[PDB]
Amino acid sequence: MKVELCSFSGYKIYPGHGRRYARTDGKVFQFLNAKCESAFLSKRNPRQINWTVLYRRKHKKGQTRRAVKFQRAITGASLADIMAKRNQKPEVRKAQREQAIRAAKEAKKAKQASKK
Amino acid sequence: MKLNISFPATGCQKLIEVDDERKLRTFYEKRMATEVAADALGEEWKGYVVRISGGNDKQG
Amino acid sequence: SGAKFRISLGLPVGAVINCADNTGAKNLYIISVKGIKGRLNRLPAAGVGDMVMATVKKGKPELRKKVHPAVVIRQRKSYRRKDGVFLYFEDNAGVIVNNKGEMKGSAITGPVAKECADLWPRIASNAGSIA
RNA sequence: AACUGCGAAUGGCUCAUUAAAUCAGUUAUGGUUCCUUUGGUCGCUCGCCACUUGGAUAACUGUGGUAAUUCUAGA
RNA sequence: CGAUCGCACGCCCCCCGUGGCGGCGACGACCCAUUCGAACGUCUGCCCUAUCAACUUUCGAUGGUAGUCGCCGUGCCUACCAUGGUGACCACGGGUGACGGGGAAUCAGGGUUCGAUUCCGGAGAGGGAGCCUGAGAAACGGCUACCACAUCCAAGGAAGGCAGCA
RNA sequence: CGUCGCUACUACCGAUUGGAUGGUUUAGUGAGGCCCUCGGAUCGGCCCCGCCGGGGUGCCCUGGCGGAGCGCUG
RNA sequence: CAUAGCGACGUCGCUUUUUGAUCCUUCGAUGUCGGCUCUUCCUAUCAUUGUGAAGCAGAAUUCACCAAGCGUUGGAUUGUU
RNA sequence: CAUGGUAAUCCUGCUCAGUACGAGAGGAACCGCAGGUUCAGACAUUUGGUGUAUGUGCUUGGCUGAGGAGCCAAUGGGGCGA
RNA sequence: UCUGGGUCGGGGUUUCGUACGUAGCAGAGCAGCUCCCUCGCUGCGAUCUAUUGAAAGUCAGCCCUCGACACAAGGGUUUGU
Ligand SMILES: [Mg+2]
Ligand SMILES: [Mg+2]
Ligand SMILES: [Mg+2]
Ligand SMILES: [Mg+2]
Ligand SMILES: [Mg+2]
Ligand SMILES: [Mg+2]
Ligand SMILES: [Mg+2]
Ligand SMILES: [Mg+2]
Ligand SMILES: [Mg+2]
Ligand SMILES: [Mg+2]
Ligand SMILES: [Mg+2]
Ligand SMILES: [Mg+2]
Ligand SMILES: [Mg+2]
Ligand SMILES: [Mg+2]
Ligand SMILES: [Mg+2]
Ligand SMILES: [Mg+2]
Ligand SMILES: [Mg+2]
Ligand SMILES: [Mg+2]
Ligand SMILES: [Mg+2]
Ligand SMILES: [Mg+2]
Repeated sequence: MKVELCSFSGYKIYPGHGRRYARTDGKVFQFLNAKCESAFLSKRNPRQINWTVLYRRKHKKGQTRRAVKFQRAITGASLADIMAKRNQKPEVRKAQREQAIRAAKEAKKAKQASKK
Repeated sequence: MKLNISFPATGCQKLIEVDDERKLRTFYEKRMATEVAADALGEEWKGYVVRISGGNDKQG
Repeated sequence: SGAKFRISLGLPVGAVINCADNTGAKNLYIISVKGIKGRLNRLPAAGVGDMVMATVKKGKPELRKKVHPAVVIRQRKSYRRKDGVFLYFEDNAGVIVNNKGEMKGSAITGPVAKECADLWPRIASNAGSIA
């Protein structure tokens, strides 16, 4: 029920089992048994030993598109305000775009008439 | 083990200081960016799936 | 606090262990162990955290033909740690200390057993890491 | 404030190393590289956005972790 | 083979009337030249020592061929070849209380000592080594690792380099 | 002039398989960086295409959720 | 300050872990040093338990009593004791 | 249960306490706590040792025509091992 | 006996480490076929990959079977207040 450590073999080590090795360089290992410990101390690669967890996941032994965007009211405009603004589809935007054209034409011609 | 629960759709993230490890063991040995049905945290979390997104060690 | 529990000894009298401090000695030849009442024919042996009397066999000549106190900080014999872990180190090592407990040197190279650390605070402060 | 660009390869200190090595004069790069300045060149090419295309990240709001740092995570 | 930014603001209206033109720049760029340079080369020149006479040549030493690598030329490195290369005109080796020079002291002439030190060039940032970025660094008031020092800790970790001015 | 005797000083030989410190290397181990070959924890686009959808006219201009195409790519 | 602790000059003993003295047993033979191993016993107690005394302030030390339950070690040199 | 044997031993650290005592230097003790040493009686969950389970791989020489399966080398050697 | 306990078998555990065979445009390469093929096909080849955490052993002093098979109310010597 303590921490469960993992071996040379990558197996789960339970309390009261195996040994712990503290090298002088500061790295500390733990081993399940003397088979795993001797394999480590002989500098044998765990990825070349068939019963090792590292081998079985290297060789693959035994083994989506989400998109959601939500509209939120911001600081300066409520959700009611932004929805009405973006739902001016029935010729309301046409009304804005046609008063814009006449205002632009009348202001530009008036600016030409302002000078003499 | 504090929990910085956050809902992106509403902000309003808050820090919850649980003490029952049984609630948290539905999270144990789950990687980041994984979705866990958090029905093991009281009765207020029914129908909730949550995504792990990080944390800090005992040393921060 | 709490006193030190019993551990497997591993290092009899006559064992030459490394010297993990920067005092200028390369090894320590154990000649006796502190607190050993002893028995007929039994060698006094020491584990980690034990104070020993030792003579450096090689190193600076000014340390050589003298008897110094020392404290074992790493041992190559496995010892049980009251919670099932059998810990052993890559090598036997010790540091030269005085009878008051303070270390002659100022640095320790390598890990130090936890039993030795909390028994000698002055070793614990200088320890690079605790095993 | 932060992003971006530049600079931070200069200056200053010291003389340990260094005996055809450094260095001094002389000569070559037709054996090379070169920010920046300046001057050239920028329609020389036939080939349902151009009245201007996309996503994130900063700064910021908010939740913190760590005895601790010009430490940083999530939203 | 510019999707960049300011400065005053104007011209043409036939096709009309809403668009086409416009000046001063700034930022930018592949390439060329120049400038600041850098790098490696050519010739000539160095203190004491033979109680240093033969060195280099496995692991490249000398040269050829063909490549790799570098900004480029070259044994820089690789493979295959040839056995060369340097020395009493002092090689090689050792020492230097040697950074090199412009210079300083002394002065018939010749010379003899000193040049760490403000100018030029070189090297180094406690010792080595390896690199990110950038045009330019093997940079240290950048990083990475080992070694020697040394800092704070709740011992779980974190942080260093005054041969810069004091 | 030399031996001898006394006193200081300076070197020399000398067991100690003496000691210390630079520097150059054989061999073994070898941190770290760089390159190459992998690897693919994750983060996106396309195929969306179960649904309400739709318009030149069930033959979608599509507005969003949603299944998931369990495939093609960065 | 004789007697906390010592004890001269003298004198009384004990022990058989020293060494002598003697020659009783063994010469038709009792295997003659030391070490190693192992058990037990003695106390004239080194430590530990309980005490008394001091020139016992504390600490340490010394003397003495009941007391042999338990313990009394690792090594260099030497054949050594 | 007559009778016989008989067994436990010692130390350190914390606290008491920089306390009592002492001018100062120094410097205790009882209760309590945590542990050791020597000894004793067991035991094998764990760590270690053994290993001819001659268990399972590896391997030298040779031998069965070869593969496969094996065997001999007085336990061939060696790795791991219930 | 509500059977019994054996012997095989099965399962579990566990030990070692991935069996023979087959397949592979895997493989340092080499030797044969070139109307052939426009990049191939016929042999040799340690080794590698998949089948395959496979193969093999496992109570003889391991655990559980209720599967199969036979066998088990039998033998001999004694014993009385
Ligand atoms: Mg003995
Ligand atoms: Mg010098
Ligand atoms: Mg100079
Ligand atoms: Mg200079
Ligand atoms: Mg730049
Ligand atoms: Mg430099
Ligand atoms: Mg550097
Ligand atoms: Mg007689
Ligand atoms: Mg006899
Ligand atoms: Mg007789
Ligand atoms: Mg006899
Ligand atoms: Mg007595
Ligand atoms: Mg009795
Ligand atoms: Mg007894
Ligand atoms: Mg063979
Ligand atoms: Mg065979
Ligand atoms: Mg035979
Ligand atoms: Mg024979
Ligand atoms: Mg074995
Ligand atoms: Mg079976």
